[PDB]
Amino acid sequence: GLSDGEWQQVLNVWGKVEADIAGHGQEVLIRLFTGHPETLEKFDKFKHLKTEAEMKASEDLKKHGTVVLTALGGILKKKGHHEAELKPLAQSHATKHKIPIKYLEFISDAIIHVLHSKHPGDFGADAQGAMTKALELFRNDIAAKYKELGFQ
Ligand code: HEM
Repeated sequence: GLSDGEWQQVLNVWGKVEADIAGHGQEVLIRLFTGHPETLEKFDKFKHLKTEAEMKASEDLKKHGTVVLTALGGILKKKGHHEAELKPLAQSHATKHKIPIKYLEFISDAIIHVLHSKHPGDFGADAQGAMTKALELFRNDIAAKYKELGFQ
């Protein structure tokens, strides 16, 4: 549960992402894969990437970063009223991709890391608080659907 002022902060931060969605999406995924190499094994289309240079050179990885962040941005713009947008993603991630909730924690922290890396000094403590709360709400509503499905 976020206040109006917290949502305003989230959507202000998101404007930074929308100015370069592919560059942000690429870096989020590279941070996830290099920090947590087990996550790469869930992607049949990226498992061939052995080095970070190959990851950086991959145009399909940048494409997928755009898909991921476009979906997250659509959810965030709903300011918590995201049941219809979140349900299919929870279902596909539990039943088809088999993504444990832990990996959603990993990517949430990766988003925070990338925002500080690309905007040092321009991602303030209030903005980090609100973004963190928004990602926690997203993860928590997914977790509820995972529990319904019995997925661990
Ligand atoms: C911010 C969190 C995330 C968002 C918004 C997101 C969004 C999406 C979307 C929109 C798709 C395509 C449609 C679909 O299959 O439902 C996708 C595919 C996928 N997601 Fe996620 N995702 C997230 C996190 C993750 C994480 C943490 C992993 C794994 C570590 C992951 C693994 C996958 C895989 C394996 C695919 C299929 C890729 C394919 O082979 O082309 N997702 N995701």
